[PDB]
Amino acid sequence: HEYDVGKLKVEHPWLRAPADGEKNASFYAFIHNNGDTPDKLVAVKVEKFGSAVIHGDAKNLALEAPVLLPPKQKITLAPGGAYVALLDAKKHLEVGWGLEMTLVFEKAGEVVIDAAIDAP
Ligand SMILES: [Cu+2]
Repeated sequence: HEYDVGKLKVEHPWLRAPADGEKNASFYAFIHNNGDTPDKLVAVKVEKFGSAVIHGDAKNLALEAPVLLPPKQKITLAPGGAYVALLDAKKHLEVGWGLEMTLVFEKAGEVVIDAAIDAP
């Protein structure tokens, strides 16, 4: 599944459900900038988590930094690379359901998505 906003496409947003005992999750997606002007993923809003921290600099995965989206390029958020940390889960996440999230882009603005929840 995929979502479009402006000239951006967010393809198969997904995450691995927290392991039993853990309250944190890692959010992943394949983001395309199909436009001629740059953009940035600057925030993520999720009701089921206390906060969301964008780790968009693949060279330094401990830094809180937006995901830069240069024109005409595909940026992948994936395990072992850039990702969004979802911190302080409020209820248990059901594998097979979606996690409803709002992505906030600097120029293209907000888009409401459903992330596919995988087993731990
Ligand atoms: Cu999908």
